[PDB]
Amino acid sequence: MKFNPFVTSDRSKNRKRHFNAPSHIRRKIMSSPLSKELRQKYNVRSMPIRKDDEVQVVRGHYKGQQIGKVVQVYRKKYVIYIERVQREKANGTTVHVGIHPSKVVITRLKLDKDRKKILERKAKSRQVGKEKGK
Amino acid sequence: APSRNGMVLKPHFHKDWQRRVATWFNQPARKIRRRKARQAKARRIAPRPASGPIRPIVRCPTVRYHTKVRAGRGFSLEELRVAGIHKKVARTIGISVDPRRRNKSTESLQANVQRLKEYRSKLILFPRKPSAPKKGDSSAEELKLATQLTGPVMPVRNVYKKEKARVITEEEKNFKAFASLRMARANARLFGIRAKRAKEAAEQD
Amino acid sequence: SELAGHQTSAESWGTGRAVARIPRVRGGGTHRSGQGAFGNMCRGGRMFAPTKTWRRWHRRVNTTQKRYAICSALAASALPALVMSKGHRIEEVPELPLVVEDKVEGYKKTKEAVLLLKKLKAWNDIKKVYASQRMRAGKGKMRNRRRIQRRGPCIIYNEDNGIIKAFRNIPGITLLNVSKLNILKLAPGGHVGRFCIWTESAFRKLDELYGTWRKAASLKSNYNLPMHKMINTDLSRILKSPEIQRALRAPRKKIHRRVL
RNA sequence: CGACUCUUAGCGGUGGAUCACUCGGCUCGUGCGUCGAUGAAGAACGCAGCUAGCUGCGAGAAUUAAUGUGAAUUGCAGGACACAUUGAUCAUCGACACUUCGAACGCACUUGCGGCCCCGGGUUCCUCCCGGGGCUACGCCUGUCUGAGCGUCGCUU
RNA sequence: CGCGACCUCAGAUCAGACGUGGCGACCCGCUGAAUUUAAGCAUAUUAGUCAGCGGAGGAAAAGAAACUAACCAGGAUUCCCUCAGUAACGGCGAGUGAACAGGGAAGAGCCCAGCGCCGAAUCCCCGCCCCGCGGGGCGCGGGACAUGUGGCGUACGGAAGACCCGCUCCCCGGCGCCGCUCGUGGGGGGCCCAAGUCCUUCUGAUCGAGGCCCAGCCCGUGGACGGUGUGAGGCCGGUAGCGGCCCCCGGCGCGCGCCCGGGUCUUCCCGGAGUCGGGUUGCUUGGGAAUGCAGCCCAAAGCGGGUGGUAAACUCCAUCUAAGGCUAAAUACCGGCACGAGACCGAUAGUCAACAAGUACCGUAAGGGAAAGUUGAAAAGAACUUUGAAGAGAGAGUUCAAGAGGGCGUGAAACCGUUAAGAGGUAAACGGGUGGGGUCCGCGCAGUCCGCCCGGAGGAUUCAACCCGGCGGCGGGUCCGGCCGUGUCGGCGGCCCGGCGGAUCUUUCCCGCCCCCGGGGUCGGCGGGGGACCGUCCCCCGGACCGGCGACCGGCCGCCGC
RNA sequence: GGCGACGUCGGCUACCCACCCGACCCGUCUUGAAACACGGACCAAGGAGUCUAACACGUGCGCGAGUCGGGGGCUCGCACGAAAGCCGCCGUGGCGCAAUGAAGGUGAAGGCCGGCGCGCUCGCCGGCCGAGGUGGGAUCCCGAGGCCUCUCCAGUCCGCCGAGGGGCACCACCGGCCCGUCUCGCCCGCCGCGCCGGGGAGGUGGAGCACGAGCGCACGUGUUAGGACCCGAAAGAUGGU
RNA sequence: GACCUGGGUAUAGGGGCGAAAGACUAAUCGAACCAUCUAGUAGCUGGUUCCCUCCGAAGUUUCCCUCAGGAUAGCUGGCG
RNA sequence: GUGGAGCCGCCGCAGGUGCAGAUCUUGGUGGUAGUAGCAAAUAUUCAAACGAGAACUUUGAAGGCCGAAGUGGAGAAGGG
Ligand SMILES: [Mg+2]
Ligand SMILES: [Mg+2]
Ligand SMILES: [Mg+2]
Ligand SMILES: [Mg+2]
Ligand SMILES: [Mg+2]
Ligand SMILES: [Mg+2]
Ligand SMILES: [Mg+2]
Ligand SMILES: [Mg+2]
Repeated sequence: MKFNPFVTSDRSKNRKRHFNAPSHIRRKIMSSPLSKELRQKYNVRSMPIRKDDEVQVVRGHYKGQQIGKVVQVYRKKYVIYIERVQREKANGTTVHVGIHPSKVVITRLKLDKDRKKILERKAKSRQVGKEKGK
Repeated sequence: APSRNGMVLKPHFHKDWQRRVATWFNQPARKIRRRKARQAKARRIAPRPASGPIRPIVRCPTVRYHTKVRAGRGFSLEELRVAGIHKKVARTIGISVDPRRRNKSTESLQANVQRLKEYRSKLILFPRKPSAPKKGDSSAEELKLATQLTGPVMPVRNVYKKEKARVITEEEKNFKAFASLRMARANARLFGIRAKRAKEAAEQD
Repeated sequence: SELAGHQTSAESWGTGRAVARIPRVRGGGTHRSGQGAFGNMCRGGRMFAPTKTWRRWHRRVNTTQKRYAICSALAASALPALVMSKGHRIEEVPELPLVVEDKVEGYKKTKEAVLLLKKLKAWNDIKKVYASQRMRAGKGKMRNRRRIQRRGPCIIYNEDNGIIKAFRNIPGITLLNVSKLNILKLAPGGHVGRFCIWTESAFRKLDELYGTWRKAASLKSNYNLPMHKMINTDLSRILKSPEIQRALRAPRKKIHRRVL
């Protein structure tokens, strides 16, 4: 149950901040779960998705057994595009259908200077919580 | 416009009363607001007693209320004289002072001198550095609490006498009548007239 | 309604001109130029007798009826006919004023809370609340209450030592102090007989908080438990008693229908 | 018989009721309670590669800097991927900037006409010669400078 | 003639500052109606409100008695409950209408002119330096203010000065730093539990089922929201005196600076004027032989003056000290900035405005002022072929669905087109009664009884009858063991290592005192405590009953399943 | 007891039609409307007795000579909690428990017995009880008598019972009591002897007493003040263009 | 010709201007137009939304600036 | 049958609580009705061209009007 008197609970005021979010809040909200090989190894539950991570889709019309890199991240439409999943138009020009990143499993990340530091900080914040369990 | 047997009423609503309406919707929220202002003040004066200074014993004025005893505003500046504490030092030790107060009874005087010496009795001051003028040892085995509540010495204590049981004696069961009141009331309203009739009788010569 | 809904110029046309005598907006140009303005008939007008915020919202009940209703609600939580006829499946449960020891008040982890209700055989009411995880019918969903739920057992204690932390995640369950009881929590819906789990130190304060009939209560200044209009209350015993049927005449069990 | 009309029904129109939805109101409560001559509020006009409105801005104009954040923006193109440079984007916002009108301030309001001082080029200029800059409203306070009086005197003539 | 000092005045683009205007919900000062009510209408009411004008501030105004009272007296202001719809006002009609007691919220008090004392001991501006940040203070030096009166002590609750008496050396601001903080100071950013398990439904699942004896996992985390439909575990978040990061505060302790207080006695000093008050006038008030305010004329006193609610004269008594000033909190807040919520409204509703809304549009202007939400999970927004000049079609295609085709969810009525059936000179429609036709349903159609018991005809299985073993139940019994309920008592037991209560008692108990002759006297008592007694609720045997919806064992009776 | 197949049996509604009979168009004011009275072309959506304060009576609930925290306070900082619970030397206060008079002010208990002052139309002391009496009065109590297979012996039961008794509430009447006034009269008391105080007997005025019934809360109805069931003027005023 | 006319300018609402018609003052004039007081008042017209069951009127008395309205008694219903 | 995400029964609670009317409010649609109408200022004709398509466009030819106080040539205010 929510106990803080400074955070909302209404449908109208959570739907307003979700569709009118700034684009740096909006990458925190387009997060994605990791695989079982990768959260046994980095011990972190989920990450915000970025440009070159490779993904298998877990729900929808396209499901499973196709690892593929993502290629474009519409934050305006809350939608990622993946290099393999596409759709033929009437014209004959195939274009990417877009899917939502909570319907998505990262199977290999993209590591730079900053993605290392974020995984390191999201991990250390868990074994502090394991030390409350005395 | 009226009807059969009812009241004849004068409702005072012939004025623009809907712009001046007061709704007590904040009255829960002002009760928890003025609780927090008591709590945040009680720890700001942290060792000092809550509800501030000691107040005097005061008898209420009227025929309706002069049987009862009430907390007052402050001590009359002659109690502080007789109890022996300075008037500009009284309010800094925790004694409410009212300089416009008269005591025209000795009985009401000495009850607040005794009230004030009993306060100074069970008071413990704190030094700045432990030099202690007119002050003794460590703070009364650390003063048994920190802060008192709703009065230093419980200001009402409106007490009544024992007067156990007497034997109905002679001339107590005989005289003091209703006629004692009716002769007293006519002696009040004819006192000024008769003393005029004494002056007329003495100028006969 | 926010203010006047009369923030609009409108006077009647009054005279002939073959339209009804409702006030019309002034001017021209716009669509809102001769339309009928304020009155409880009109699109855009003012509602009949607009609600005022100084309607009397809050009601008084005097204290010896609030205490009457909360002595009447505990006594019905101790009858198995009444507490099962409200919905709580108390079929597998032991002795019906369920009290437990005072160790439960110092639980802090809700795994110690779930198996207590399984070992008291009171978990099956909680599993009935999980089946009543419906969503709201009607327009109450956009007024932010979308999920309806059943009330389950209530646990009444004293000296909170963590009992409020172990139970507040379990759905449909309620905690209340044995000092400060609530008729809104003991009789949900106005109906009597909610299933309650007690504690030793809670169950022993009721004799000093409401008193018996012989001594008045000590934690309430001038309260003694209310008197009883009936002593014997099962009239299948009273009317079958020898004193009554010695005095009764005879039953007249014929019919005597209409003779043609 | 065939049309015309009438009443039912099937289907199609015309129309936008109904129900379902809700980034809006409305009410109550809480914390705070802050504009301006250092140019407010308000108004005008201008600003995008393709831009009319709205929204955001001010010739640094759909924003600069700084700090946080850490790869997008996106209707279409274009160009920087570099992030062990300074790093896209977004938020924040303390540094800089902020056209004209407006209490609106040189006088006018007709983008009208000035007046002093300084700086660049022409008469190497004082005397109504192009450009840039600064100053130039009214009331009023303390002080300073100038000085009015057959106002009150003093020494002198 | 001139020179100089001042006094009254002028000028400056003089040096440095200040005021203007906006908002105006709440607050202050003015000013001010009429609708309306009186069943008419003049006073009255509306209403000292609306509109007009001027000033603020986060609050404002008010505020430390020229008070209330009338008795055992209270003691600044504001606010709340009461006083109270009361005293009072009113064509005494309609109507209007306070205050003091009392209980609370909050609580805080002070300053000057005068009166005298002190060698003007005071302040402003500029010049350079001791020392400084983010600049203002003590110092050094002139130019001013000022004796027509700056500063010190001083205030009506008294004050000062001098004797004598008994004590004491303190406080404030800046400066680093160290330690906290009561929901746990505030601001900002970035993080922290657990199914995407198996089968299955679907366009797509967030559905349906399932998880050994640890209850499939998490839970201080089952608020909410996006997610291809209904999600504690997919993802924000939520929970947590949860962590870590940067920034900003309230107060320890080194150097400034500032430093005699009290008591008694004596001597001396002591207060606001065109104001009070009065007369008259107009408004205001519940204020009535005038509550307040104002104009005008008259105009004070100093044992004085105001007030004491019926004008007036005498008298006694009470009470305060006016015509100068400041002041926190409790209180108000329909405007602003940020929020949280709801038994509220759901696109003709809710703000005029859910949308490019105070916009489009209208009026010379003041001003008036709308209408207008929804394809889909995703544009996947219909390539291509063919008819036509195109709009528009016929195919094809996408989609769960175009029977969702760019104001496209659902798609009502009025109204129209067409099809099918029926009918038609008393406009139509209607009520009662049948008949005929059509659509549809039901049975299934010259084929509908369903269960019970009995005697039959062959077929197949196994209790029962009765007894033995058995656990469980019902009922009744000496109420045996346990049990209580009502009075009646005692052990006064636990009352002093027992609770509650008492306008019971005890001047022989106890704590400071009051009354008369350092003491004595109960010499009469005050407030506080102690234990005695009554009325109730706790333990043991005694007694009366009842075994009550309080029960277990024992033996009996008859059920019962194995 | 009988009769009937693959198109026949049974069935009814907002189906259509036909015939007989009956039948004027509603709402509305009105003595009277089918009216040559008014409103109504059609359809959808909207659309009119509300709240608040006061009072009255009815009803339900709690307590009851009382009653009620509404205003404050307390509780740990909790979503729900703008709730709930608590106070009690927080009951101040409101309403009720006492009326009456303009006010000064005064302020609701009688009956039976015995004795004596001229038992003198007037009275005084003491005991005993203690809200009077009369007439009706639900209910209750007593009840002679009576009621069953053979006659004399006895106890619960039961029903009928003429009559008698105690009489609730309420109604009518008589008597009394308190406060105001009026007539008539005498006596008594002394914080001090008076242009003092108190008492009596009769008649009257009062929203009174005569063994209390109120309070708080809820609901319903009625009336009133507020925009007041909804819509409607000709106006008046204020400030502006 | 007391002529016709443009632009400039002045006068404003119980006011203006009028060779006078109560003419004209922005299609408005025997008192403009805008906004507010304001949802002003009406004994007067119009309307007043579901079903069934039971009971069921009055248009008369007396007073009123009363006569299209009230108050009062009668008539009614509801509760006992 | 259409539709594509919510909904109802019971016991209590609470109302912005049910329409045929108000010359009601707003929106939509009829009948009248393919009707009234497209009649003030004399007037059109032939051929051609471009075009899917010509009573109206253009071009030539004829016939007419305005007739110099103009249906001609330029301006002011106004428009933008
Ligand atoms: Mg909201
Ligand atoms: Mg619904
Ligand atoms: Mg259709
Ligand atoms: Mg301000
Ligand atoms: Mg920048
Ligand atoms: Mg220049
Ligand atoms: Mg619409
Ligand atoms: Mg009719």
